[PDB]
Amino acid sequence: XXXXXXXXXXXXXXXXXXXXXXXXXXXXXXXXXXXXGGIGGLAVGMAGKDILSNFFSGIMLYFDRPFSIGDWIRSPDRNIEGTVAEIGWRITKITTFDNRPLYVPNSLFSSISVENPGRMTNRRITTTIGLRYEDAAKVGVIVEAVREMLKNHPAIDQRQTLLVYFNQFADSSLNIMVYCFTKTTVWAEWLAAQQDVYLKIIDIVQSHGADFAFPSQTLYMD
Amino acid sequence: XXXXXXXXXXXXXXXXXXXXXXXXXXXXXXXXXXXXGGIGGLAVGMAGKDILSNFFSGIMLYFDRPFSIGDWIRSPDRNIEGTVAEIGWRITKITTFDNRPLYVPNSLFSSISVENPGRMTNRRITTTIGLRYEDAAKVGVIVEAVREMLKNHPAIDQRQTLLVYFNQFADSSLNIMVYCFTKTTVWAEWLAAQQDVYLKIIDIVQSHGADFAFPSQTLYMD
Amino acid sequence: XXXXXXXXXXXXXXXXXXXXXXXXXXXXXXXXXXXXGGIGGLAVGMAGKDILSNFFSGIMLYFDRPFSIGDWIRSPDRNIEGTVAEIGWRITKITTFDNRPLYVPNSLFSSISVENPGRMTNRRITTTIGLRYEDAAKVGVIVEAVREMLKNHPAIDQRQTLLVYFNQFADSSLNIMVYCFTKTTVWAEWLAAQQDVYLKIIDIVQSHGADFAFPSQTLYMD
Amino acid sequence: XXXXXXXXXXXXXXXXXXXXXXXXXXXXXXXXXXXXGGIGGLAVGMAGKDILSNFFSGIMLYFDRPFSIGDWIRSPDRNIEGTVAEIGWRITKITTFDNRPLYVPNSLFSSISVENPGRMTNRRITTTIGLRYEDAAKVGVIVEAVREMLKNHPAIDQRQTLLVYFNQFADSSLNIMVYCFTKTTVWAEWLAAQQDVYLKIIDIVQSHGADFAFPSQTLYMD
Amino acid sequence: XXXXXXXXXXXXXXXXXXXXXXXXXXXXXXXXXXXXGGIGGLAVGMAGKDILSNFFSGIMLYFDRPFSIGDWIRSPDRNIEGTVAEIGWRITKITTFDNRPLYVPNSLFSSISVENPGRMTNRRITTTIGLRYEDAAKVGVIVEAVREMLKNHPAIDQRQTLLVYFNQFADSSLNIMVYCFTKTTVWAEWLAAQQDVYLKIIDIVQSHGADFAFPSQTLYMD
Amino acid sequence: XXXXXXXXXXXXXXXXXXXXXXXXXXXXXXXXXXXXGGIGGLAVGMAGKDILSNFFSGIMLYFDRPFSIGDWIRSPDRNIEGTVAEIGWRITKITTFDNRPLYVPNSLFSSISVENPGRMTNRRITTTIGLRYEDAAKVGVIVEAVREMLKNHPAIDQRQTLLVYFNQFADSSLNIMVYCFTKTTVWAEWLAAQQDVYLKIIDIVQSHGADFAFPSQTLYMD
Amino acid sequence: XXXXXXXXXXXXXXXXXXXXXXXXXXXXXXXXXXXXGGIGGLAVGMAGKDILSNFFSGIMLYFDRPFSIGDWIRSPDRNIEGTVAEIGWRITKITTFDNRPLYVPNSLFSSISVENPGRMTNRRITTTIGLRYEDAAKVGVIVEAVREMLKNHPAIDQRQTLLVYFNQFADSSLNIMVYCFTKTTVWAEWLAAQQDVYLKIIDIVQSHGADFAFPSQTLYMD
Repeated sequence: XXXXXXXXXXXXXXXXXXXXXXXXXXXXXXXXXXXXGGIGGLAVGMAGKDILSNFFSGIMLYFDRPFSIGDWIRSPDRNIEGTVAEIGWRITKITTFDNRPLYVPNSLFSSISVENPGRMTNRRITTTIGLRYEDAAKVGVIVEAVREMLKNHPAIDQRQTLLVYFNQFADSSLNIMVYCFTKTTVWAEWLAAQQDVYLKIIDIVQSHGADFAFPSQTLYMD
Repeated sequence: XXXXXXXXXXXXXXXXXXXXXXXXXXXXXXXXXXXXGGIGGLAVGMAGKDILSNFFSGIMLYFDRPFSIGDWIRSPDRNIEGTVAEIGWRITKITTFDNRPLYVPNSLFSSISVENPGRMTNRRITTTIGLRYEDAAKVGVIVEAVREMLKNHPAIDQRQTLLVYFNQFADSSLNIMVYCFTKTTVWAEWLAAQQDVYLKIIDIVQSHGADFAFPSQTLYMD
Repeated sequence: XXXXXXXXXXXXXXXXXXXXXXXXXXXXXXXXXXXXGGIGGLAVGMAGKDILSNFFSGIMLYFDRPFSIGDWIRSPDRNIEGTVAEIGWRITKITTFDNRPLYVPNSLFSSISVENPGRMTNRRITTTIGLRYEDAAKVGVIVEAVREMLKNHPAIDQRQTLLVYFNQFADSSLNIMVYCFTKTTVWAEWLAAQQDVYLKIIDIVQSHGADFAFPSQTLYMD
Repeated sequence: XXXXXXXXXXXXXXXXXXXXXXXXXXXXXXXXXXXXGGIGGLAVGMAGKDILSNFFSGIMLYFDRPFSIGDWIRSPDRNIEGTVAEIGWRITKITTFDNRPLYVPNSLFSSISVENPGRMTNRRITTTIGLRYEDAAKVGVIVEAVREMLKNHPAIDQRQTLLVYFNQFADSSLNIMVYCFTKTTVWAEWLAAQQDVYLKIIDIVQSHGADFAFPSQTLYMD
Repeated sequence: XXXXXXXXXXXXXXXXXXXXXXXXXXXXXXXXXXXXGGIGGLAVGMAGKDILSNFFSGIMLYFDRPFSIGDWIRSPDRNIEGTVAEIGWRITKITTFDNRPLYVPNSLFSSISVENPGRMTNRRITTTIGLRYEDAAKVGVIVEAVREMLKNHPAIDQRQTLLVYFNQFADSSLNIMVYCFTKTTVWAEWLAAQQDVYLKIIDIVQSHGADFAFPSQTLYMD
Repeated sequence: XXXXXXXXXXXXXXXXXXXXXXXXXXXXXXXXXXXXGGIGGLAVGMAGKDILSNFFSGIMLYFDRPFSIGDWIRSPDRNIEGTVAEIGWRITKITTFDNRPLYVPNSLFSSISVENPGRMTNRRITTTIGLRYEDAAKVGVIVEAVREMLKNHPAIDQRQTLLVYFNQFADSSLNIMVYCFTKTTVWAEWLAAQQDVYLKIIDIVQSHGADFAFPSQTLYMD
Repeated sequence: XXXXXXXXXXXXXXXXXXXXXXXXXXXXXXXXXXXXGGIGGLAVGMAGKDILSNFFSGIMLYFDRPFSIGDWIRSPDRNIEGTVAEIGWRITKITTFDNRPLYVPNSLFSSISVENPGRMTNRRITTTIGLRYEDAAKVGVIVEAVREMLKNHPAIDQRQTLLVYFNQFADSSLNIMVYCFTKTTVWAEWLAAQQDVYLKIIDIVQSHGADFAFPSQTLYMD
């Protein structure tokens, strides 16, 4: 319906301008004589930029070796996190940790940070010990005992950092940090370490007679 | 009204400049003699870029096979999630899970991650068991019993990961994870598994005599 | 005032450079002799890009048929949601559900997902049943009764999905999902179905003697 | 101080390269002989793009008529909301509802959704009735009475939608919607309608003996 | 160290390709004979775009008069809010309301909304009266008394809007709006008006015997 | 491995097309005869744009003087906040208030707002006095006493604004503002003023017998 | 399947237009005779921009020295934070503090702020002392004692700032700041200082007999 409107308006204006009035002079204006092939050729290479970008980065990642097949990857700027299964010239395929596929233009990789935890040395452990303002006295001996517990712990890479320190206050909690690594990289082993650690911690706290700290409040009634 | 203003100002300036004063010299400045067809031709191919991009990516997805018809898709960077019903040269049509249609320029796909859970191997299960700080003693035996329960569970792909581990503390809760897959991909079967699982879990907890953990607080009165 | 500054500085520098000193040589530098028409012509087609984009997409949506007049539309990437009332070559007009007008450049549509619920097959129903941790025992029989209730329900498209399953825990609630469609698309009919459904649900729960679940907490006093 | 550094380094390198050593050959490299006028002319039309865009869209909105003077406008993608007071070729002026002025490049409008509630037909009313889980029994009769109240209400456009339906559960509340329009567009009249409506509603609820619902919780003590 | 690597690899490949093997043919490839001045000249005008944009918009704001010196400005899209102290060709200087300076490229202004409250007519007043669900009966007489109080108030521009209406429910509160302007623009006068207003309001409420509404909740114990 | 695939596919197609079939005609297509130096030269000046932008803005900030060495700077659009230590042609170096270094492309500055609190006149003070709804009566005398306290305060620039006014209600609090400047700019002096001020305020409140306001709530039990 | 559609439609239209009708005239339109090599050559240098950008910035960071190997880095605009292990011409490699690798295009660095805490002078300490409104009297003597404690503290760089001042009120807390540096940069030493500090603080508070402040509320019952 609307192209009828466009064509009818153009046909109306032209036929009226050339029947009511009629052109004494002659204009040489050809809608189709314009040889300017050049325009579409020009337009070819511009139009296809994502694909062109993909082949370049595919080549480079075929030479540059950020990651390899079967390596756990993550990105900190995009939700791109799994294991490589394949490369392509333009895009790769990842199995997510949902055992699901992920198809990805590689041109993305050119301007984005990239991480390979499957290349890493070790895994990390951190926690925060919510302790009560009541328990302020015993903090140093708790921490020190705690540091010793980790230092006598086998699964740790003692040559990596080991930090046990009351770093900050908080709302109704006195938060001691933890920062320890494992000389393993096996997820399950790391978690077993984490578990036994937390348990030994709790043993230590409750052995010192102090207690952890929920959120807390102070009320005035009426 | 305003084109009257523009045209009147131009006509005023010109007619005044050419009647009050009048040009002794002669300037050859033609508003219409400029042959530069070239400009509009140039402008053609630039103006139509989204459409041009759509045809290219349509061709490529006709060759490249990220997804196929009738496959559940999702994206992690856009709310694009349903089942394909059709392809076009430029855009496709998805039925959402609202049984609603979705029309989409394919040029988008060129620079965006893509997922095909309908191609996947399996489905996933995870949970977090909110346990009370009181219940710290029984955690290992609970977990181990729990691990055994899953390992004796039929619907699981035991060859896929099976992680039951106290991964973190929290506000008033001791959170044990769960990470288990199903050798099925049928949504309803997966959910039935999930249901029976949760029930067996609860049985296990309350059989151990411990209890789950709501949010909790500690109050000081006046 | 400030053009006085610009012109005065230029006039000062020039008149001083040509009166204190005066140019022995002769430079042929003409501020106006530059024939380069080419620049403004070039600038014409570039300057007007939004309008140019609008006409193209207007043509395509006149050929491509994402939506039609009088169809409820929504977008998931922009707050664009109403019923079409009109097309234009460049922009359309929507009545929002406020019975208000909305004027829109069509060039937008080229690079944006689009939805036509007024083309859909059916409408959807979902809910989440907040149940108490106390009520863990009766969950399966509740669900099953509930599934039967829907299956014996007339207004449902039983050939579409029907999922009743305890999908997740939560803070102080055991959340059973619901996922059911209606073979209607009439908003009001859909809502009447929804209403009667919720009522039958509540009847079922309270007939089983269990109860729903508010948010809950656990307090320790002093 | 720093241009002394730049010029001194260049002068040092050159004078040393041409006094310690001295050029046997002769290079014809002129810092100023480059006739390439072309560069600045090129740069003219590119540099001024926002202004160029403003004039185009000013013309089009002088032809295209999204809005008119004295019309309440809003945008859903930008905080642009008031009444037009003026047009310009490039920008317009809005009085906000703070009785404050707003000056705006019109080029913005080319690629942005636009709304004219001052062109609308009617105004809207919606609410959500927080009812208690206790009150589940009386919901249908409440709703139906409520629907009748609106239907017997004069200021309503009964030919527009009238939806009164229990659409969703919530945290400690059973939320019934409302969706009704007014055949007026006068803000104050609309509000008077809204007020009397809410009052009649409350009368209806408390006449049925049920009650509304605050947020609520369930506590376990120690 | 690394340029040694680059240069050494290039020198190694070349010297090996021209000593182990040696070129029978002769290639005329000159790293420096390329006359293409054109490239750097081209690059000049492109490189300096922000500065070029600043001069243009500086000229226009020297002609276009969005704001003037000493005028309070704000933007709704950027945290740009103070009083002008100066103009420049490219950038201006604002004193913030911290009595601090702010230096700003003017090119920004070309594509951004702009506001001049220092040009305004009047200032605004709004509030929301949190009333209890208990107090539903007295709402109309309260509002009406309240409307009268404002109407008999001197500092108001009664010819501007005056809206006192129960616009919405809320969590544990019945929220009546306020919308009134002052025929002044002096900040301090406006605030004195606001203060005395709020006081008269409170007098009115507590004179009617009703009361305001905090957040509230409803508890079920165990 | 994959370049073997690319090269092998090309070699396979070509050798098969030229051995199974063989070209009767002769095509003059040279992969290397293309003289188009022009492409890489073109590409030079485009590729290096960030660096080019940095030198320009470095020159301008060497002429334009937004900031100087040793001046506290901040930006409202980026977390760029410290003291200048150095300029470069392309980038500068800031010491943050962590006594840490910050290296920055200057091209950024071209299109970003900029602030120099180290150039300012004075520092600012503001607060909000949470008062209880009970205390509504005494507000004016409190404020007035408070205004007098500041007016008799030495360290204030009384010629700058001094606003003490009940500006808004809130959840369980009646919030009076404060807006006062110091004729100093020394951080520590400003803070000492702030401290003594707050103390005098508290003295004033508790001398009037009223009290501040925490968050508050209203409970209904069962 | 779909290329069959495209090719079949084109073949159908052409063969029908040239068999049903047949071209009396002769058009010289060659799909392959277009010599315009120029297009792909043009497209080469444009397509590869990320890589080109990487080499430039690699060179510059090889000359410009923001950071060096083994230096802790962070960015305030991206989650880019670890220790350098390597440089490349285009990208570098960071070990995160997870002992994980990070591969990064250097072109990013050109337009982004950068920080080198491993180059810093010192580390920082800050805290906020939540004190009760009850404790308003003792604030100055507490602060002053506290200032003295730090001033007599060895590990501090007393020549750097030392600020102890009641800077703000808050919800149920009177918040005194802390701002002190350490003449060390060793993480663990800094934390040991922090720990002993916090302890001395607590000693000071509880020695003054006042107490810290949790969140607090004020309740009205029914």
